[PDB]
Amino acid sequence: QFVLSQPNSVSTNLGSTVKLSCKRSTGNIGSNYVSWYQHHEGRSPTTMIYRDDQRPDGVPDRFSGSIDRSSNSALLTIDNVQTEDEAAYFCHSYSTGMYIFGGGTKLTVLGQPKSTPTLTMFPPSPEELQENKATLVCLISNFSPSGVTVAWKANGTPITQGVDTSNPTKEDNKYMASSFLHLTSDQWRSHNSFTCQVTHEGNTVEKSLSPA
Amino acid sequence: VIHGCNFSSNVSSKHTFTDSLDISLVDDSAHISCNVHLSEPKYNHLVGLNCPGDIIPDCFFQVYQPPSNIVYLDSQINIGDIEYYEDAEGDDKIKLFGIVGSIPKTTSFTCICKKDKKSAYMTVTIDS
Amino acid sequence: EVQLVESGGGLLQPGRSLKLSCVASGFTFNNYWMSWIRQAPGKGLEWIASISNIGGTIYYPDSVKGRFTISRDSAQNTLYLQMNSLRSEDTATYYCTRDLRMSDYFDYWGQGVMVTVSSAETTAPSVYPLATLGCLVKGYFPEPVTVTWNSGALSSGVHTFPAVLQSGLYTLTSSVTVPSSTWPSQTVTCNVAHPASSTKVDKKIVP
Repeated sequence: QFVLSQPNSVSTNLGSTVKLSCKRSTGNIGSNYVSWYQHHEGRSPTTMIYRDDQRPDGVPDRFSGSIDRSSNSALLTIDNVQTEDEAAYFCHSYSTGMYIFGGGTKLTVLGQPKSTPTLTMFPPSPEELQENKATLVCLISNFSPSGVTVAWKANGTPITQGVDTSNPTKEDNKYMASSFLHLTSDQWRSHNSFTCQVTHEGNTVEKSLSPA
Repeated sequence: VIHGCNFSSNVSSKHTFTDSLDISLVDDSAHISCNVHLSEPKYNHLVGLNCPGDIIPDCFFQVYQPPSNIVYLDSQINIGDIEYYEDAEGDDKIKLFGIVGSIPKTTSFTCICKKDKKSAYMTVTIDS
Repeated sequence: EVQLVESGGGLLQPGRSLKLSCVASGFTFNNYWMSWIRQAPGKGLEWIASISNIGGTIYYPDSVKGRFTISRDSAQNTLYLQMNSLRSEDTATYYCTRDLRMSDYFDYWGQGVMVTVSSAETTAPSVYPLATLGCLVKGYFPEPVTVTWNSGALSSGVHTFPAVLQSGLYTLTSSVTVPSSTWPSQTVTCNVAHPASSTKVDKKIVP
């Protein structure tokens, strides 16, 4: 058995050439057929490349499949990328009894310029504190692309227990996301620092909240 | 003994075929042929196939005509007492059929065995 | 044309079994291999089961062997997937695929059936005020739940954020950006509607 590794996300501008790799763990990638599929958000996948390089009728000629034996990988080349190409791409290979898929690559077409997120913090409600429960809210908006990783820090230390974050969805013109932090009533007022960190495109935006 | 074709490379097996060709040693995209010919008045033979990978189609119940359409053996050979057997030795798949009696007309069919990109098909011909 | 219409899923408690069906049309049913593909939220595509033209060869990975069972019926031209003892990690979208064996790829894909496994209960939400003003909807099930400001007084300026599972229960927030001379000079109301429990909760935000 083998594992097909793929990058999580790649960003390319409109009208340029993009190449998506697909490296194999064990065994030569040329020995087994490689397939490429496009999966859009909220829709069924469609076959893009069926053999190593052959594409079926209905796929634009701008899509091409190739095999790079030097690095034991499979390349999906897209020339003159359009806005309709913003979707996930999956690499597949069969090997006698098992159909191994890839991790998946979220292709993001860069049409709108770069934007940095704007954070809105919300402390626990007074009715929730009367209920002896703490829920901190962190709203993130006005950011493109959707590549965003959030985190929470309590007095500078990264707190992992009780973190629930949704995914960026299309609102206004750029993506939009929310995050929530669970905390005990007494554990919230114990320490006077709670920061919501958002890492997007290298910018690590931070916003704090204090029970004072 | 089985009057069939063996494409597996496992040296230890409880089945013994009349013809064995290791498919793992041949070139990619190359095709191996393994013809079988039966020409006796009355048959009591067991004809089969040992494939180290996948079999196209589900063979010996449905067969491939000598791209082409898939037909069913019971109507091609035209006799309703054809018996079928199967076995699995790890990744190797053994599919067999036993035939008893005569046949009204000479017939032929084909079955493909594919492992990775290598593919090899065996043909069976029974003359009345 | 070729169509793979799949159905037979939904929400159910863990431990119960469920049989998905996929009726195939537009091609000779007993002449092509078929398979089931699973996609979990955030885990990608995962193959789970595969059956041959007439069941001569059956394939499962070492992760769901014995628990799942793929089946085929020619008289109905239907591909079945019996999932027994459903677990929480089985919640995903399932597709049925017609693949071509001689080329090692899935030619046609199905429609898509969502299967959700949870011990959760249909309970009413809890509304909290957040002081841009916010209304927090915590611990509710099932979807959908809507939050309108002042019973739909102003349309522009309201932004409702998607929900996220915290402890097997959805939770979201709805925010609005207000000028200086409006709040707290004007009384602000938040109407949260949940149709499953038929609950309408009205809250206010005052510091």
